[PDB]
Amino acid sequence: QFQKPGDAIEYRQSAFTLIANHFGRVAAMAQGKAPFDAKVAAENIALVSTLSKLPLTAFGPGTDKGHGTEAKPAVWSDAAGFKAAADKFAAAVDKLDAAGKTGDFAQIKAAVGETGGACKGCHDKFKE
Amino acid sequence: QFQKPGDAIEYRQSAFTLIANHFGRVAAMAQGKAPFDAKVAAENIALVSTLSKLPLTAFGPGTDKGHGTEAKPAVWSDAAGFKAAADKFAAAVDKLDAAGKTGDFAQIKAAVGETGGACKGCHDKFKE
Ligand code: HEC
Ligand code: HEC
Repeated sequence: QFQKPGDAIEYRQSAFTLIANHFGRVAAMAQGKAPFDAKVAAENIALVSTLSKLPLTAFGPGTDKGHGTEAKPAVWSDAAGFKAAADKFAAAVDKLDAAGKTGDFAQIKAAVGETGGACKGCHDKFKE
Repeated sequence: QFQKPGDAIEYRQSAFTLIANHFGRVAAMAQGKAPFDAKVAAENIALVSTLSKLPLTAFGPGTDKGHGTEAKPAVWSDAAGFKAAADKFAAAVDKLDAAGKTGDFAQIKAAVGETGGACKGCHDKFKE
């Protein structure tokens, strides 16, 4: 779906930006920085879940260069490591999605922690 | 929630990028440039619909300068005009959503044309 490799880069960056913004709204409630509203949390979680399925589809062959990319070469040269990182994130987001549907603060908070750990674990190995 | 103007600008840009990509996938089918797959068209339409509701929430006061923005000052000095352009888009996206639900190629093609017109109409007045 990307005509030029720059397109894949801008797409994945864009998806990550939207994920970070909506995930951050949920995290703010989990951290007690904003009052908890289960409906609003659920809406933001649903968006995170939808968006989470997008960026990791945009690291195809030849999408490694330029356009302000912060993807490390290891994304392509340690593809197994990158896939493990992606799968850990998908598993955490599944739990987050389930938590959003229950409206249980504790379950949401636990899943925010797991999800955030997956963001960081991938970035440590694969993002500048 | 945007902490600084840069955050609003990056968010809206990011959402428009994702919108353009998924909309373009549908458009390619409608224009007779790719085979028609109604399920895939519906999935991309549903994403467009979800996404369409995001960027126009990120043009608050003071988000008019810097950070690579291409928003024209008229976004804020003709707020009613910008809102009219946004509402025209939203109405077109409603029709695109309806078309995704039916799977009707002709209805999808009509809605792609209308939606595209709404992108262009807003850009002509409000985007550098
Ligand atoms: C690997 C499996 C990742 C997971 C899981 C998450 N992110 Fe990440 N992210 C990853 C890479 C390789 C990059 C660089 C993309 C590029 O081509 O430049 C990023 C980038 C981001 C960004 C910056 C986007 C930009 O500046 O344009 C953000 C804000 C971001 N990622 C956030 C983020 C969050 C909140 C995550 C968990 C919910 C997350 N990412 C997971 C790789 C991976
Ligand atoms: C006004 C009501 C708009 C409608 C409807 C659409 N877009 Fe637009 N778009 C608009 C503005 C004011 C801007 C500039 C945003 C900024 O702060 O820079 C944009 C930008 C884009 C972009 C570029 C994004 C980037 O990465 O910088 C794209 C790709 C884009 N818009 C596409 C697009 C499509 C496909 C639309 C219809 C489906 C559409 N936009 C509607 C204003 C408006």
